Amino acid sequence: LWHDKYTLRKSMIPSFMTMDQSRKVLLIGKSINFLHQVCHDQTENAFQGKIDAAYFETSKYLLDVLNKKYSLLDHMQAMRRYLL
Amino acid sequence: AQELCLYLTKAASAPYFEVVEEHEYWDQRYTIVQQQIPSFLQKMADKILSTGKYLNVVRECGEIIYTLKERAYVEQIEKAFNYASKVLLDFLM
Repeated sequence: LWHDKYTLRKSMIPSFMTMDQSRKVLLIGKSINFLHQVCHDQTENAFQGKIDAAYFETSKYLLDVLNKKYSLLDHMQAMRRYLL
Repeated sequence: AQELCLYLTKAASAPYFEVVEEHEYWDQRYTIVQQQIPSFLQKMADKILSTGKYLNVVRECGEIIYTLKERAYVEQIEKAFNYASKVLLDFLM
C-alpha cells in the first residue's frame, strides 16, 4: 500500500505550491490512508506551517503504532541474531 | 442535495438498524445474503452475522450514523461483537 496506488500528478499541481510541498501532502495523505487499512487503527506562511504541523504529528504517530502494536524494531534486532 | 440525501438515509435506516436472513442445524439458521451488502461494510460482513447469532443461543435459553472517510461506525460494531461473545462464552464455562 506504499509502493503503488499513489501517483504525484505532474500536470495538475497549482503554480502557487512548490514542487517539494507537493511531496509532503502525498506523504501525509498516504501516512493516514495506510494507518487505517493495513495498520488497522482509527482516530502564504501560515499555510506552510500547516503542512509541517500535519507532518511532525502524523508521522511521529505512525512509528508509535508501528513499534508498540507490531514492534518493528524488535524484529530488526531479532532478524540479525538468527538470520545473520 | 447532499444534506437532503443524508436526511433520507438517516430515516430510511432506523428500521434496519433496529433488527442477514433467518430460517426455520445452526449454520442454516441465519445465513448471509451476498447481494444485499452495503459494499462499505463488506469488510465486516462476518462479524455482524456472528454478533447477533451469539445473542440468540442465549436469548432463547434465558446508535450508528454514516460518515465518509471516518470509520466511527466500523469501530462501533467491534465494540459490541467484543461483548456479544463474552456473554455467551462465559455462559458455557
